[PDB]
Amino acid sequence: MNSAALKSCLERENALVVEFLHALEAETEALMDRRAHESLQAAVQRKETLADDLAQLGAERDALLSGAGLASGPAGTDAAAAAHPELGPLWQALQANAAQAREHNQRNGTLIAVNLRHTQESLDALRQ
Amino acid sequence: NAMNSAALKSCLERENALVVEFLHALEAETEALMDRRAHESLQAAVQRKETLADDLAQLGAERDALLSGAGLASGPAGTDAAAAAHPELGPLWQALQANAAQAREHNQRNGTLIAVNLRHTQESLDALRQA
Repeated sequence: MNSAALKSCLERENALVVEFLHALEAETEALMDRRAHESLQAAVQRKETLADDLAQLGAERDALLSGAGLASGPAGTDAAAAAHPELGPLWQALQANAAQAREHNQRNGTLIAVNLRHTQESLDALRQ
Repeated sequence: NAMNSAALKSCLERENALVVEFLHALEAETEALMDRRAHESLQAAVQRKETLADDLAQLGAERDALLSGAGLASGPAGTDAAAAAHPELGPLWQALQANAAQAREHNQRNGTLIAVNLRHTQESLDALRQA
């Protein structure tokens, strides 16, 4: 219980503050970490570009269908596949892939909300 | 008019390849939405701060126990007196106060960033509630 004791105490207190500063640096890093956000943005942007490209190809298919005197959309394409059954497998795969895409897409649209709510609750628990 | 079977095959191939690229983009979207690396890092930082803050506050009792025994005031006042009387503690005490002030400011900044991220999260939720 002297001046060396007081020096020991200060040293250790300072050691904890410095460690706390490094913990703070880590907290700031996590708060500023936008990797997940950029990944999401990049995937959403791909999705938009591809969605536009598919609508264009959808119009192309309908133009060919209409050109041949057939109905547009799935019904017309069903009739094209009956008349040209060599196209059946491709039409069936497109349909199956589109249904999986729609399901997966609707699931991600919900999952965005889940993600936002996970984040909101984790952050709101730090509030006090 | 007659169906151009070749033209239709071509169109259906390109569509199906785009849908497939779209399934890949969807997988990337799910992966991004499931990425909690920042969340986990935050939690660990916060738990670390808590233990350190707790140890620090308790270690204040040792300082006050020493100041009280030497008949000095507690807290910063007594420690100023002690650093004056034992100058070899000056740099250490100055550093500790400066480091601590720095920590308080940084802690406040991080509290603000939490508020910023929470604002952005609510706005993002408000956006889905619309669309």
